[PDB]
Amino acid sequence: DMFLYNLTLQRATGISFAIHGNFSGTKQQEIVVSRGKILELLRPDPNTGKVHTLLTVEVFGVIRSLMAFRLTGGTKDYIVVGSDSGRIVILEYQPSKNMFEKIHQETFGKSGCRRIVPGQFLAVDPKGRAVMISAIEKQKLVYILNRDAAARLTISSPLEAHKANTLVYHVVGVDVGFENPMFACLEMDYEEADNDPTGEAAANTQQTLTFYELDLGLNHVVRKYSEPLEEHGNFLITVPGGSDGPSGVLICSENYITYKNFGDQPDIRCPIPRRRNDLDDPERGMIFVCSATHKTKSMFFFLAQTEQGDIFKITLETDEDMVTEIRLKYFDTVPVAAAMCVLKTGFLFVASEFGNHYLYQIAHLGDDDEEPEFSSAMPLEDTFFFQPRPLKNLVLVDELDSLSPILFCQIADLANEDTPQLYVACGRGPRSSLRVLRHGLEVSEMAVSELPGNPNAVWTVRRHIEDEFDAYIIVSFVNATLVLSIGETVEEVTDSGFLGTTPTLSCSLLGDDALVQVYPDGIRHIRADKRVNEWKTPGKKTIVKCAVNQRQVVIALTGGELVYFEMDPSGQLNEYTERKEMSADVVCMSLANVPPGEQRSRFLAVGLVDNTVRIISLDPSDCLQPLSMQALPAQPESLCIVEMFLYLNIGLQNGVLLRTVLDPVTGDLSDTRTGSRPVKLFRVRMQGQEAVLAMSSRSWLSYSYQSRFHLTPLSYETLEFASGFASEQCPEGIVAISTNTLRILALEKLGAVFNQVAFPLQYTPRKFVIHPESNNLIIIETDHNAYTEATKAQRKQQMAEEMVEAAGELAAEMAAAFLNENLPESIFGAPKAGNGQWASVIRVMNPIQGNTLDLVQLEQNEAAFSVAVCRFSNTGEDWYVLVGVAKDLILNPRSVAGGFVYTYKLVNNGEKLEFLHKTPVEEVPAAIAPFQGRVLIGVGKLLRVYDLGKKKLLRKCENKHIANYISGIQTIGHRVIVSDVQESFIWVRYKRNENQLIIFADDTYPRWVTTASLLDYDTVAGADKFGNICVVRLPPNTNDEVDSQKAEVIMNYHVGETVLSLQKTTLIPGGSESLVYTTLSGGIGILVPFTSHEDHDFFQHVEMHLRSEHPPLCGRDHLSFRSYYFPVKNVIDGDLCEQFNSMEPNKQKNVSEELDRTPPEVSKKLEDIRTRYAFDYKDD
Amino acid sequence: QSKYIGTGHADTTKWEWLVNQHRDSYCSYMGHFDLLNYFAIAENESKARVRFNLMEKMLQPCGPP
Repeated sequence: DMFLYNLTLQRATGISFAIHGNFSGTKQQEIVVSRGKILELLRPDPNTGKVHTLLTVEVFGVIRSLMAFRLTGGTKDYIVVGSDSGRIVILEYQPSKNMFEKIHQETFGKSGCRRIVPGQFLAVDPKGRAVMISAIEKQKLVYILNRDAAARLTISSPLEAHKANTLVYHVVGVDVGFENPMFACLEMDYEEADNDPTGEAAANTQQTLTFYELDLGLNHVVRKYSEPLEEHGNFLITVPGGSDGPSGVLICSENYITYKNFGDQPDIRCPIPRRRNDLDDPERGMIFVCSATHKTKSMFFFLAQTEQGDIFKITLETDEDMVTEIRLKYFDTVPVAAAMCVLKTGFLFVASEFGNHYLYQIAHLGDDDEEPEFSSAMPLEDTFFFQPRPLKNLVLVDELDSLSPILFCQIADLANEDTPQLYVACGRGPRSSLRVLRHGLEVSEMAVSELPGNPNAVWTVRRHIEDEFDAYIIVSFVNATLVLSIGETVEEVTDSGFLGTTPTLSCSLLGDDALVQVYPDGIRHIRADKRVNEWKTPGKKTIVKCAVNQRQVVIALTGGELVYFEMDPSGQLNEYTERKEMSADVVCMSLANVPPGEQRSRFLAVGLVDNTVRIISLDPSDCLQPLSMQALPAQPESLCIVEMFLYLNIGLQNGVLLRTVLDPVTGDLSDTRTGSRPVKLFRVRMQGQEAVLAMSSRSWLSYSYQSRFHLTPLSYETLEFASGFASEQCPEGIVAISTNTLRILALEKLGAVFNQVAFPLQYTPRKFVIHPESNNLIIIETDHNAYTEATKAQRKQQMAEEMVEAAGELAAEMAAAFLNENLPESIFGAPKAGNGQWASVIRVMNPIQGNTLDLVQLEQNEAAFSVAVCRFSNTGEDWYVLVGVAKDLILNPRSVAGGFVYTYKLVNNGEKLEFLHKTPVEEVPAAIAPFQGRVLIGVGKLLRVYDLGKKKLLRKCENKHIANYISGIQTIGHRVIVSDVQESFIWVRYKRNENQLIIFADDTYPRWVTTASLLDYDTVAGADKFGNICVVRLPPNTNDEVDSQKAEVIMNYHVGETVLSLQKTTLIPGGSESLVYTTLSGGIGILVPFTSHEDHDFFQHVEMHLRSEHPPLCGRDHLSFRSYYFPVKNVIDGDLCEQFNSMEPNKQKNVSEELDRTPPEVSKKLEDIRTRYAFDYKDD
Repeated sequence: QSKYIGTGHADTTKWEWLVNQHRDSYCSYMGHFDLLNYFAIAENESKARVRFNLMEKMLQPCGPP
C-alpha cells in the first residue's frame, strides 16, 4: 500500500485575472487577482510603493472570469467569480476577519470548463443592478442584483438569454445612465457553416456585435440590437456613459479599433499604430492583449497594450452626445500583460502574462510632451508610425518575483551549503531565466565591495555610546587590518584609526568614547583624546583568543594563560593581580554584555582543547575562579552568552550547535547539527532585540519570538565573518565578509520563503543537465516564431539597404540611429516572425555565479528539444554533450522536414563545447538518455539504441512499435521507460545478445505525459498535460521476458496546475524523502508518503470533515475537483487539511472532537508533516 | 438529451462527432489556464492571440462535410 499526501510549498505566482476597487470598504484601493486555482487579495501602498499580499485562499476550482461591482450608493465593492463549477458566486472581503465571505452562490449548470455551461464570461452592469454570466456557446444567464432593507446584497432568479448555435468572443456591460441594463457581446453563428460542403459559408461569416437589453419593468431579456462587424475582434472595452462621457463600446480588432455605439452614432475606426521599422514579418497582424480603464469626474481615458507590449493612451473627443474621433497616443512599453489596473494616486499595476509582475507610478498623464498624437479623422492609405522609447511616463516602483512558467527543475546541492537548492529553468522568451531557490530569510544586499587578499575578520565600532549609528568597519586579513569610515562615501581612512599593521583579534568601543584593539602581539587602547596606551604580550608569547565588553577585556595567551583587564570609571584599564592557567589551550571565549544598571558582567565562557567549556566568575569576590565546567562531543569553535533568561550558545568544530541555560551553574541543553562546516557565533541586533547568528555551511539565525525560539537559515551563500551594523543607509543590518568579498546585508523580511537569484537567458529553456565533474549546466534554449542573432542581423542590414533605396540624404543618418541601436529585447520584446522559423541556443553556465561559460548559436530553422551529458563505453572518460534538434518544425499542422543530433566534446572540465559531428535523422528526436555505455535516442515513434562513431552516431538498435510519439525516456540500470505523448508510459527491455528492444509492458489508460520519474524498479510517477499526477506500478511477480503486461495504476490525483517536473529528493538534512514537483504556474508542491495506516485514516477523516464544514469557495466540489479526469486514488489533499486553522472556532471544536482530539492537537499533527518532509524552523 | 449540444445518436456522422470533440477541446483550452499556457509557450504567441486563433477555429475546426 502507498497512500500519499499533497502539500503546497510555493503557491502559484502567475496571474490570470486582476481587478481593482474598494474591496475593504475604505478610501484604500485593493487589487483582487486570480492565479488560476488561488484567489488573492493584494494592497499596494501609496507610500512605500510596495505590493503586500493581504489574503490568499485556495478555491479548489478553475477560475475562468473575475469581476467586481458596486450597488448604487455603495461604499464597498463585491467580487463575482465565474468558476469551473456550475455556480456563480458573489463574495465580500471582510477586513475585521481577513476572509472572503461567500455572500451568494447560485447553481445553474454542471461542473467543468464546459462548452455550453456559463462561467467563462462575466460582465456586470456598471451601476451594479445586474450581472451576466455566459458560456463560450449558446447559454447565457442574467441575475438581478438588489439590496434589501438591511443593506445586504440580494440576488434574483436567472433570466435566460440563450441563442442556439452562437459563439461568444467576449461580453461587456455597457454604461447606460440608469437605463435598462445593456450587455454587448461579439457573436458568431455557425449554423450555415455546418451545412455547406463547399466551405464558402465558413468564409464571409463575420461576427456580429449584439446588444442584449434587460427589461427591468418586464423582467425579461431580449436580443435588442445586432450588427455585423467588418473584421473579427478579440475583446471589447466599456466606454463610460450617462453623465460621464458617451455610452458605447470599443471593439478591438486586428490592426484596428472601432467605437461603435448604437443608435445614430456612426462607426469610428482608427488603425493600430505600428513601431518604426518593425523587424517582424509584415504579413503578421497586430492586436491588443489587454486594456485598462480610468474614469474621473473630469475626464476619462484608456490604456491599450499591443502584442509587442506597447501601451497606448486612448482618448475620445466628444460633441453634444456623440463622439467625434478616437485619439491614440504612444504611452509607454511594458512586458506583455494579462491584466492592467489604473488606480488613483497615480499607480499602474501590470500583471504580466508570464514572468515577474510590476507596479509603476504614473508621473505624467502622457500629454504636454511633443510626441505625435494620432486621430481617427486623419486620412491615410499605410498606417501610423512611432518610435519606441525607454520608460518616460512611468517609473518602476515594485517588482513581484513570479516563477511562471517553470519548464525544468533540478533540486540538488550544487553550492557549498548543506540544504539542497532548487535550480529552476523557467521564463518566457527573452525574459526567461535560470533562478536558484533557497528556502530561508530574504537577504537585501545593501552594498558589495570586493576585498584584496583573504580577509578573515570584521567588526563594526561606534565612536560614542550615545551614537545611534556606527562609525568604523574594521577588516582583518592575514598580515594586515584595514579601517573604513562609514561616512557619506564609506571611504578608507588611516589617521583617525591607529591600530597597526598586524592582524587584529578584536575591535570594540570600551569607554564611552574609547576604542580598544586586541591583536596577537598585544593590546592597543585609543582614548578619544588621542593618547595611546600600549600593552605588549609578556615574554615570547602571543594572544591566542580574546573576549571584550563595554567595561571588561579578557585575553587568552599561548599555553592557556588568561589575563584580565577591567576599566575603572576614570577611564583607564587595570590588569588584575593574578593570571590563571587552564588545563589546556583556549580555542574560544565569550563574555556577556553588561546590563545597563550594573558595572560588570559576572560569567565568562572559555572553551578549551580539552573539548570542554568552563564558566569563570569575574566578580572581585571570586575572580578567576571555576564555577561550572562541561564536556562537549567535540572541540569548540565559538561561544556566545546572550539574554533570551540567560543562554550559552556553543558552536563546535563539527557542525553541531548547543543552547544551554546557565546562571550560577550550567543547566540542561539542547543541540542540533547545522554539519560540513565549523559553527561560528556572532551577536546581531534583530527587531530591536539581541539575536545570535550562527555560521556553518549556511548562515542560520536564532532569535526569540514571544518566549518561543526560532532558528531560521538565510537564503544566501556561505559567509566567513559578520558583525552587527547600523547606519543611516541601513538602520539595522549586518556586515559580513566571504571569500574575497565584503558585503553589507540586511534582514528586512522576517518570514521564511523560497527566495531566488535570477540568471537571465536569451530564449525559452527546455531542459538542462548536471555535469558531475564540473557541476555546471548545459541548457538548451529553443523558441518558435524567432530569428537567430545572425538572421536578425541580416534582416536588419537588408532592411537598411531597402531603406536607403528611397530617393530622399538623411537615409544614412536614419540608418546610423537605426543600425547603432539594437533595442533591449527583455523589455521591448523580441522580434518575432515566421510560422516555421525557430531559434535555438546551447549554453554552458556555472550555477555558482551568473556567468555563461560557453555559447553555441545554432542555425536559423534548427530547434533543440533534448540534451544530455554522459560518457561512452567505447571511449575513455571524456564527457560528451548530445543535443537533439529538429529541422523546419511546423506545428498546426504538424510537419517536420528533418532532425539532427549534435555531439560535443565538452573539454576544459565542462567549460567549452567543441564540435564533433552532427548526425542527421528523419524525425525530430525529443529524447536522449545515457544507457549502458551507449545512448538511447527517441526519434519519432522509433526508440533507437545509438553508439558513438568517429564520423556519425551508428544506429545499433531500433523499435518502432511505439504508438504515437516519444516525449521523454528514463532508464533504470536494466529497464527502459518511455513516455508516449498520448499513450502513457511503455516498459521496454534491452536484450544484450541481439540488441533487441522488446516491449514487455504498457498502460491500460492513455496519458498525455509531460514528465515522470522512477520511484523504484517497478513504479513510475508521471505528470499530465491536463495537470494530473499518477503512480503506475508493475505486477509484483514479473520478468522482462513475458509480454503484454498491463501496468496497474496505484495513484491518481488532479493537482489543478500542469506539472512539468517530478523529482524524488530530500529537502532538508535529516528529513525523509519527498516527491517534489514543480508546475507551469510557478508553483512548488510535494507529495509525501504516510508512515502508518492510523495517520492515513486520521488525515482522511480530516479531509471528509473539511469537505463539508469548509467547502471550496467557488462552489466547486472538492472530491470532484481532485477527480477531474481520473478518480482520486490514495491521495489526501493537505492544502484542504491545512485550512482547518482557518475555520471558525466552533467548527474546529466539532471536527476535532469528532476525531477525539483538540484543535491545537490537529494543528500540531498537521505541522508534523512539514517538520518531517519540508521546512520547520521552530527551536523549542 | 436532444437539446444538449454535443449529444449524438445512431445517424451521427464521424465528422459531427469529431467537430463536437474539437469544439469541446478548444473550449477546454480556453478554460484551463495552464493548458493555454503550455500552448502559448509552444508556439511563441501571447495568450490573447492563442485564444483568438482557438476562437477562429470554432467556425470549422476540421472541414466541410
